[PDB]
Amino acid sequence: TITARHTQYSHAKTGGFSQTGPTLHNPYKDDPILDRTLRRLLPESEYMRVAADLSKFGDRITSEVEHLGRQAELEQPRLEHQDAWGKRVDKLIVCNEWHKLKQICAEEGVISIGYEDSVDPFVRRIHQVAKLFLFSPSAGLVSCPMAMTDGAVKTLTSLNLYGKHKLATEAVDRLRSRDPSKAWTSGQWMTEKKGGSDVAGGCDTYAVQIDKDTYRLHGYKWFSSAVDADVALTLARIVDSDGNALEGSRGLSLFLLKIRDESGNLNGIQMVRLKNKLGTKQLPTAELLLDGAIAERIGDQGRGVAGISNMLNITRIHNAVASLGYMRRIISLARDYSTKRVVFGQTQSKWPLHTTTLAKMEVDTRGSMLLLFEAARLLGLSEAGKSSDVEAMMLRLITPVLKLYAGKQAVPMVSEGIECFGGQGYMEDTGLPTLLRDAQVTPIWEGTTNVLSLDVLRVFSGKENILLAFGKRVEQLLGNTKTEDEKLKKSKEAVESALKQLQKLLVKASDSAIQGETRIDSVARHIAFTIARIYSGALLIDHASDSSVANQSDIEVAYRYCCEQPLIDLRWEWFASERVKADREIVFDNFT
Amino acid sequence: TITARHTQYSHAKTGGFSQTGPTLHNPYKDDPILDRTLRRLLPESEYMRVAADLSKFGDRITSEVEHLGRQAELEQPRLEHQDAWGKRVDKLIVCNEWHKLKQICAEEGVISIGYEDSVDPFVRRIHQVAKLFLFSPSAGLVSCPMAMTDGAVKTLTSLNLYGKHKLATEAVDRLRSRDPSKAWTSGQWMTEKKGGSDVAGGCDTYAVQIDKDTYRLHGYKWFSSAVDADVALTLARIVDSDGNALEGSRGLSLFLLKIRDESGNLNGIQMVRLKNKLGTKQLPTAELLLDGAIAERIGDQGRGVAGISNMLNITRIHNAVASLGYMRRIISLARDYSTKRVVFGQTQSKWPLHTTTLAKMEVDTRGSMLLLFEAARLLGLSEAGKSSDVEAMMLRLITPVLKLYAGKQAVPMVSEGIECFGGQGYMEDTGLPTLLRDAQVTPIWEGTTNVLSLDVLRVFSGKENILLAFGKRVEQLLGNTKTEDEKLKKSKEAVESALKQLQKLLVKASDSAIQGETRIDSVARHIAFTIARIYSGALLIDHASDSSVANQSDIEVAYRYCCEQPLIDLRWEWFASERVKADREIVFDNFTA
Amino acid sequence: TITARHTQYSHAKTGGFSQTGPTLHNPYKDDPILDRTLRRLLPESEYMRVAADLSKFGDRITSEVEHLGRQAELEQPRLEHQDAWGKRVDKLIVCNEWH
Ligand SMILES: CCCCCCCCCCC(=O)SCCNC(=O)CCNC(=O)[C@H](O)C(C)(C)COP(=O)(O)OP(=O)(O)OC[C@H]1O[C@@H](n2cnc3c(N)ncnc32)[C@H](O)[C@@H]1OP(=O)(O)O
Ligand SMILES: CCCCCCCCCCC(=O)SCCNC(=O)CCNC(=O)[C@H](O)C(C)(C)COP(=O)(O)OP(=O)(O)OC[C@H]1O[C@@H](n2cnc3c(N)ncnc32)[C@H](O)[C@@H]1OP(=O)(O)O
Ligand SMILES: Cc1cc2nc3c(=O)[nH]c(=O)nc-3n(C[C@H](O)[C@H](O)[C@H](O)COP(=O)(O)OP(=O)(O)OC[C@H]3O[C@@H](n4cnc5c(N)ncnc54)[C@H](O)[C@@H]3O)c2cc1C
Ligand SMILES: Cc1cc2nc3c(=O)[nH]c(=O)nc-3n(C[C@H](O)[C@H](O)[C@H](O)COP(=O)(O)OP(=O)(O)OC[C@H]3O[C@@H](n4cnc5c(N)ncnc54)[C@H](O)[C@@H]3O)c2cc1C
Repeated sequence: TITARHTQYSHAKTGGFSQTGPTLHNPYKDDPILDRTLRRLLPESEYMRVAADLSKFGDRITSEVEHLGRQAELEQPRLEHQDAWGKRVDKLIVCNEWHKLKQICAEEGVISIGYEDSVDPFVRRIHQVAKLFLFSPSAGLVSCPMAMTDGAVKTLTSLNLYGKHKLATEAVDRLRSRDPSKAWTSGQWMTEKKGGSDVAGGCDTYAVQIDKDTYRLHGYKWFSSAVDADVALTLARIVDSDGNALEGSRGLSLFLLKIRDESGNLNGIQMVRLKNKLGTKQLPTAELLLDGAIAERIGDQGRGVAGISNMLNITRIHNAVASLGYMRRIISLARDYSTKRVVFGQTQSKWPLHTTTLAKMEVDTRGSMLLLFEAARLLGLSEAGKSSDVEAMMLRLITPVLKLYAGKQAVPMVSEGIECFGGQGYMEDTGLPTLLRDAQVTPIWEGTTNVLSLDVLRVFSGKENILLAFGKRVEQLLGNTKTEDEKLKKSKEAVESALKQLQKLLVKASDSAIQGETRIDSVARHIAFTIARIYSGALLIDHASDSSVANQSDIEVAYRYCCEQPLIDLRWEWFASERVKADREIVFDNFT
Repeated sequence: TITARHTQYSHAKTGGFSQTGPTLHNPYKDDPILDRTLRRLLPESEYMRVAADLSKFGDRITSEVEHLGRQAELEQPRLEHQDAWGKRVDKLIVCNEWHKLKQICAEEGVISIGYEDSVDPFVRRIHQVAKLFLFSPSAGLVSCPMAMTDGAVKTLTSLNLYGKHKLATEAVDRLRSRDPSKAWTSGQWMTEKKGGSDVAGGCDTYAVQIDKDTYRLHGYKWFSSAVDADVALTLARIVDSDGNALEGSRGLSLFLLKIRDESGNLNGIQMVRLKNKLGTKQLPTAELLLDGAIAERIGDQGRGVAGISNMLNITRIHNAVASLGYMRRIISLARDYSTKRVVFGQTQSKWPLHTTTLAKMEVDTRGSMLLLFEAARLLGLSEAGKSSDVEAMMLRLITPVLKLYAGKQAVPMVSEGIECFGGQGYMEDTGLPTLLRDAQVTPIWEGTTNVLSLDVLRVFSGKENILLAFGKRVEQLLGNTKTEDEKLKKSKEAVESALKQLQKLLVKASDSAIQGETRIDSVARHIAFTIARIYSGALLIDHASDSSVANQSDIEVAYRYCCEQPLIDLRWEWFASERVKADREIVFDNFTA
Repeated sequence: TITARHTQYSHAKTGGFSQTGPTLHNPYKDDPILDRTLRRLLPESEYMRVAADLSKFGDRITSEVEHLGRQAELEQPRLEHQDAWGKRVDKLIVCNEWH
């Protein structure tokens, strides 16, 4: 008999402390302003229906969707070119959770709700955009195929193809389907190696006619996301009976195709590789080599850029939803964590420096959230056939302004947000860095900040009616100000003074006399930013001025937004042609 | 015989175009302001020696170091707890290129230059800081152990241990060695699960006396970077003969230890795991369980935090170097790409909106760069015993202001830079996203933005009149303004105005304290940023005013920095305690409690 | 207008041959001696019940189980000692197909 050795088997001791991490609360109920915004925008009976759907979905997010989106990051997509026996197969391997998320989008009507024929288009885009906002930061980038799917439905519908074109009619029905066994998603293959931003210049895919409006496509698609989708829209140059094609925009035609044939093989397509991306790693983005891909021409020949133009309001809107969802999500988690993390003897929530940093993030977020809902409201009105001329013009203006502004807010805000967790915010296993890496896609794809800033200029150039309409919309918003509150009065005076200074600069910039020494393109971003802030400020004031829903937070936020940061940051001397040569000397000093 | 089948074997055709990526040029030669700045700060003689070293190193960066740093990201460190036969070994597997980078740091005197006895201290810190600035964005995060190594040397020499204390003396000699076969690196183990910002409340490591000043450590280190290092400094609570210890800052003492013993075995340490990090993936960062780690107490008992202060400050300057390194790198790469990428029929570089966006990044980067070199200057003067009272105060003030400000500039600026490449900027296999992921460490470690803003306030709280001193420094810089250039006159009046307004605000805040309705802590970041911008502007003006080296871009940059952004953004009402209540109501609206 | 470039986009040609791999047949039906052996060992009555079960299972093997077993090799188990917040959890991660 021996001494027993049970004392020689002992788990490590590590002090017994471990920090509780942030909790994700139902994102409908927890959101500072979503429910109040919906209450103002929708009729009470619709509001009750919408809020009940959204609240229930918010519990699905916490109980199910968040975990699924996390798995889709943990088990990233792979591609196998060949099987084991020497046959080219292009096998895409995607986790089960990616598929489950797609199914959930169908069941929840993330597309459907936007087009439901029995609901007022006004109401349905507001409901839809709200639902998309709850989904996005938990979606594992299923948000991307939802965006392109909504885009596709919009494009095919606007081209008057429904009940006229067989493939387009099946696509619309299936893209809109709530049955997860039948529903489809769409991709959008526009970006090529020579350009993305510039498709008229960069697109080098050719379409050879097979029969009537059926063509075979030959080209190289440089970024093609959601290659597990069912159909795609793309652009190509039709080749004439002489073997020739046209350069530029008027050479481009729009096509619809199925990605895989009846037996699940790729339709004239090879996946050259999957991209290795900073973020959106959940999402399969491939390079595609098209060699004989069978596709149907849709819309008029030479008018493919106009054809895809139908989609820009709604794609721009989904991308802003995503920027805002990451901004809201980091704030939501950071404020929760602030109540559980003790530093210097009390929780972070109690240190005024901490709440000062978060309060400013909340102010800026709220602004752009209202801008988002203004865009949703305008889109719905346009789809109901109920827009005033001012509302139709604000739909064209707001979509690029919203996208670029929220896109440019997103990374610095998320970056600030992760720092609220200290070193933990930098740890991938927390899930927090995903928010930053994924938010960084938002100012880049579907147009960069600067490309969209130029689009804004184009919306209005030179024709002063867009700016006069913007002026009328702001005036409508400020007309409801509760000027008996000194903060809201000051806020309104600040918005008016910014809009007047904007209008004076743009009139002065358009003076025929000074075309030679003026470069409005140079200050495009400044111009777009100033629109965004004036518009968002006027919306915050209106919101705060509605006694039936506003609280004291709403007034203070309107005040801070309007009065504690510049609404306009734009000086006449920045328009000068000479300023450019000085910018170039700054940038290229000692360049080799 | 058959028809031959050569036509049936054929590579894919893919259109024939592909885009040329950006080129990294010699970063000393290609830098907009580094060489001009060294010409001004250094004596003419030292200038030549220093610039030849840096220029040569720049070719080493492009020819060798960059590729090495890239490799260290592609083959990240791994940890194996056990061998195959049931023995716990804690084997850290790091790529050959990580090791090669450390060797190059020794050979190149990235540490040594800062301490070389034959060279004037003011010169050598300028030289050292410039060299670190060239190294940092290609370093594969070898910059991190270089920071900690420099901080360790400073700490150990400041405590007057060199020539007295056995381990500290060996450590100093090895940490400074240019011999890659002998050189050492250090770590710094402060952060624990309960707190990193707050080590007084967070630290739960205990030190049990073995003999005289040698102790056994027992604790859990929650973040320990560069666990391939040879030594580390750490804090622990000394246990008295009754088995008790003191809570709070006053219970902490400083310790120096060897990470591995003479057999290469861990010294009472187990590596629990490696962190899985957003960036700095090149760097091995572990959690450490200390159970009987042998360590030597240094400095006075109870004054560990004060003892470790030189490490915090040196590492905070290195961290600013890294922030600025990422900012300059992205701008260098983006500007080169602009000459090669055609969009809408011409190169990005020809489009005014593209140059407006980059020009602003350049203006902001130059200001922080001059602040960095003013910190290097002030550090050198302090180490030479040549600091005026004002220069000593400005060293203590500038260190956290610089770190936190460049820190907070870095992610938005590198984000803007990656967008210049469009979708390609988001592709990991370009190397560009690394710059963003890595730059994101810089506002977090060695003190968050806010925590350092609070250190700025600790600076004002001792003390002597830090604000007066700051006003004196700014006026030195502004005297010799070339008021004869209209843009520089305007720039000067902008800085004076911002300084006068800050002084005024801070005077009101001291006056109102005892009422109990003022919370200067609430606005600590706004105060810190105003200091950064005032100081940076005045430096830019002084730089542009020097007609011996300044070019036209230097004047235009000073003007834009000073007159086209607010230098001060701070209002009296932000100090009020009633505003905190409003902040909470904004932040916690609908919070699920 | 330009010469079209469709001929410049073209999949690789690799000769046109590839070898067919082996086929897994119903392992009850395809086995050389299993069914003959069960016929001898089991009473005639039990034989029928047992062979129908096994034969049906054999089609389940070829249609379902084989692929599942293959997947369990392609996605091998993993162990995570700690969660992201310093708690020891010993989380075993096994593929859905194992379950
Ligand atoms: C975060 C997760 C979920 C949220 C989002 C998920 C998104 C998935 C990401 C997939 C992609 O990145 S797909 C690749 C997208 N590619 C782009 O976005 C390219 C960006 N470039 C531009 O926007 C350019 O400015 C172009 C393409 C519009 C320039 O084209 P053109 O060179 O043909 O320029 P034009 O000005 O000639 O435009 C041609 C026509 O198109 C019209 N058009 C152009 N833009 C618009 C618009 N926004 N609205 C209405 N119409 C528009 C324009 O009015 C004009 O019509 P007409 O004047 O002939 O009637
Ligand atoms: C990118 C490549 C570039 C390379 C950079 C690589 C970095 C490697 C990463 C490693 C880390 O993150 S290591 C852990 C970093 N941890 C921190 O930075 C700590 C953050 N927290 C603080 O700074 C806090 O303010 C405290 C820890 C220093 C709080 O300490 P206490 O609670 O003891 O606060 P006290 O104010 O009582 O400080 C105690 C004494 O220490 C003094 N002290 C505190 N801070 C300083 C300082 N910065 N300089 C001089 N003295 C200082 C203070 O004046 C005082 O002196 P006396 O009045 O007693 O004489
Ligand atoms: C993760 C990911 C997935 C994607 N998936 C898809 C997809 O499924 N389908 C698809 O079609 N595309 C996709 N894209 C591509 C995306 O739409 C392009 O990256 C984007 O349109 C930018 O184009 P580019 O990459 O060609 O950038 P470029 O145009 O080469 O470079 C952009 C830079 O050039 C500047 N620039 C461009 N034009 C001008 C101008 N006129 N004036 C001043 N500056 C200008 C921009 O401002 C920016 O600084 C994806 C991209 C990413 C990152
Ligand atoms: C890659 C990486 C490597 C690291 N390597 C090392 C290493 O080798 N050695 C080491 O010692 N440390 C290391 N760290 C840790 C680092 O120093 C800490 O993460 C950092 O100091 C923040 O402390 P924390 O993580 O405890 O965050 P916390 O202090 O828990 O939280 C930070 C947040 O709390 C706020 N906060 C804290 N105090 C206050 C206050 N008084 N008032 C208002 N707000 C406050 C901050 O502003 C920020 O918003 C590393 C970190 C990382 C990310």
